[PDB]
Amino acid sequence: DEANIETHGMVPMNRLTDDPRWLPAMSERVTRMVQRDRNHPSVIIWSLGNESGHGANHDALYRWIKSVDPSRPVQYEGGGADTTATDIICPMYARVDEDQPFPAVPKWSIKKWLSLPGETRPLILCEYAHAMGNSLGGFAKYWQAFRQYPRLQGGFVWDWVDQSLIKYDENGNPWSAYGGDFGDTPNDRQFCMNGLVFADRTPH
Amino acid sequence: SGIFRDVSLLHKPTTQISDFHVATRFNDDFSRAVLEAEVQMCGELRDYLRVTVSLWQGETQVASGTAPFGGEIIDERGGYADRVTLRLNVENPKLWSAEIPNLYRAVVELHTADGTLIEAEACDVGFREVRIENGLLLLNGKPLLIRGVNRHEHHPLHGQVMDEQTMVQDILLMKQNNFNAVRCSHYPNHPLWYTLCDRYGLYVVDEANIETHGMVPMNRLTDDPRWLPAMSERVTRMVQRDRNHPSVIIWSLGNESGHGANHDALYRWIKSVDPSRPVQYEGGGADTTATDIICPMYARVDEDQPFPAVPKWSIKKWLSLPGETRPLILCEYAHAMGNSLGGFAKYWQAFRQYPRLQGGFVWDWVDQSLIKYDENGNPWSAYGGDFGDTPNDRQFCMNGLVFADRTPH
Ligand code: NA
Ligand code: NA
Ligand code: NA
Ligand code: NA
Repeated sequence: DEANIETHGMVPMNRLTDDPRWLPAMSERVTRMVQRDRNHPSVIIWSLGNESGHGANHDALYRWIKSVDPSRPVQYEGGGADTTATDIICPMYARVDEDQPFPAVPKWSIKKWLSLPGETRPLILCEYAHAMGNSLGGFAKYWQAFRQYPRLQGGFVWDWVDQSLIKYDENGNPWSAYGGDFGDTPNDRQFCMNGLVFADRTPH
Repeated sequence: SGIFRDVSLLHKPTTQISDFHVATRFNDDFSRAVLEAEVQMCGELRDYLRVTVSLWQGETQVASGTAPFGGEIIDERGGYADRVTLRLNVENPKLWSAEIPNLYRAVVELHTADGTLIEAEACDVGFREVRIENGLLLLNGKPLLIRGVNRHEHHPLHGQVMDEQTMVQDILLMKQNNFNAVRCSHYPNHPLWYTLCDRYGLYVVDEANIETHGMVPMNRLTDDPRWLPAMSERVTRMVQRDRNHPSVIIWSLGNESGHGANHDALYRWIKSVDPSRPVQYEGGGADTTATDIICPMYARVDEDQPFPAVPKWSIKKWLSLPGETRPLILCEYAHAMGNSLGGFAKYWQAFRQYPRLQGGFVWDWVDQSLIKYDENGNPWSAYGGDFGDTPNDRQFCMNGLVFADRTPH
């Protein structure tokens, strides 16, 4: 269960989440979610949101949840996937064997990440195996590693269904549309279609 | 068998230096060190006796301390009237490593207040700190990458007798071939080897002479209290002899002797006595309570070998097993028997990629072949069974990176 907080277009990403003036607004996004959903057995883990860097607001909220509901781990991937605001190493698109050593927020190979000095948490990818189009190449490599390494406990494929929308041609027939097809600009074209199934649920 | 190492006579005074230990501790950035030397005497105590410990950098004395005998109070019955500890401050010390084997000379003088020397003892001192922190083996605060090899004391003509020439040849070839460490497989070596490793610069794993591989199960003796005494001497006497060598960075409890409670007791004895070096031991699964470093033999890079009780996990996976945090350095890997070393690059790639994979010791340096002569007087390389020995394990003794005569494979 994840809080409705994403500030991906900010520069740097944590501009708002490190800002106390934004603490109240963020706080309601997390607290009201917990108050509403805390009795559902299916929710096993709380998430602080997505792609909003790592800011002090996050640390505050992570502690708030730990305090009010000790029954579920709290995870958050911003700021490098392994910050003080996450009980689980939960990267997005980290590779099996290959490191992607970006400055500040590297994406280590998952096998290596578990054993960096001092690291002891479990690792479950919050997003992996980007299913956009003709994709999922190398999926088996992830599964082989999840099964061999105890602390590699899986992940969440990105993602279930294509975000295509139906439009009608001059003759009224339907067709699958994406970014920019409504006159929207700027837009990100087909990047909105990354699922394992088409928008009508037919499988890819 | 036989008298295979030197025999000497040593004449000491009745009032003498009977032991001395040199320790070097540092500040946070190694810019300052304290050299502490505990000195013990045998003989008649006299108020006029003194001990001076002097530290030299080449022909320059850099520090010194002098004191009468008489240790600090240690318990309800007092202190050691027959010991003294000297503490020397050393600024900006030149640090020892296998890359730059900087050494100083410590001279320990037993003398009188008024200047007469009774006797002196001495050692080369390498200022270096060995510690494990956060899961990494650090030397002077930096994590090591062990390019090691296991080396037995073997000569095709002389058997197990070692000589300076051969030892020097081996160190030169090792260094020339980018090795930076050696494991004394599997017993303390001839004394001179330590002095050469200190001076030429190689990291050394000093191993006690205990191997009980042939017992069933392997720890039958090492788990038995009745053998604790014999075992203990093998470890304690090694430490007593080699503790002041800077090249020695890690102590090992022996080899292929399973994991017995005797190991645990001895591990703790070393940790108490010499907190300056980690203790390792591979027996019983390579990651027991008797080892500070996970130190498997022949574990593979990516492939698991899930043997009951004593599995050999892929080294990458071993590191991250639930609750594991230790560094991993293979005590033996890359079995160099005949046409071998296939897959060697796979190891290196892993070691470079994973901080906690800090290298290993190849098995092994030199082929244990022996020279024989045919009807004509022409020599040839012999192996097990070639001396009428049986049962025997044939060519199992030739696993080196070099032939017995030091020619490379
Ligand atoms: Na797993
Ligand atoms: Na997308
Ligand atoms: Na490494
Ligand atoms: Na052998």
